[PDB]
Amino acid sequence: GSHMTFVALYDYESRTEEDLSFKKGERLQIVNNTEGDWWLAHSLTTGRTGYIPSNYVAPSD
Amino acid sequence: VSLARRPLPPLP
Repeated sequence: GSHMTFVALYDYESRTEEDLSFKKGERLQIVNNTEGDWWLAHSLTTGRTGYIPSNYVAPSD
Repeated sequence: VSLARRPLPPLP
């Protein structure tokens, strides 16, 4: 798989167990971003997985 | 059913 990572542009508070909460600056590994506008992510600071809203992130590296 | 296919939330 890809080793690219994304960075959060804003804080986000999850509204459901399926979705991550994250902080601005958090580095997120995307497992998939080809099925819809919410992407399947892995936090490289908490280790949790969950969906994130793709408008809240940008590529970092 | 897909969890990816939801509308995006507003930026804050």
